[PDB]
Amino acid sequence: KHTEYMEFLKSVPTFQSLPEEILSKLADVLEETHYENGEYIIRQGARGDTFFIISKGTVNVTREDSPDPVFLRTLGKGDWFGEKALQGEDVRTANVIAAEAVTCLVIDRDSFKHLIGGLDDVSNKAY
Ligand SMILES: Nc1nc2c(ncn2[C@@H]2O[C@@H]3COP(=O)(O)O[C@H]3[C@H]2O)c(=O)[nH]1
Ligand code: NA
Repeated sequence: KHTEYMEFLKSVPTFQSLPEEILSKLADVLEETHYENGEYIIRQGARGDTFFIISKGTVNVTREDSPDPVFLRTLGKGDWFGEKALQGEDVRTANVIAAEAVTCLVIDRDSFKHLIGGLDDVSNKAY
């Protein structure tokens, strides 16, 4: 699966410019987690320490605005989420629910901070 992960990581726009050794270290520390259509992956308001990369399926992002949660957007394979709880405060700013059978590759804070955190595309991420 290490080779499987590495060729997947090389296909994502955000991670293909990273030295191969860093991609190798990521593929060794990530965890594969699976969800079913409608399952909550992330709940707004919880405190989190994990970043997610979608390797299969799609998810729906909703968020209770200041003014009922509002449908925000859909993310699919190759997309990633969960970076906000990893920048500054550790609170999740939105819900992310599985929209079908989903597989996510999960990286914890310890790994994110050393391997992914200094990436322009993710730190300079604006919605
Ligand atoms: N707050 C917010 N999060 C979004 C949006 N679109 C996708 N997300 C993801 O939803 C995630 C919820 O967990 P995080 O707040 O850690 O990180 C968030 C983002 O990666 C959006 O328009 N607003
Ligand atoms: Na934050």
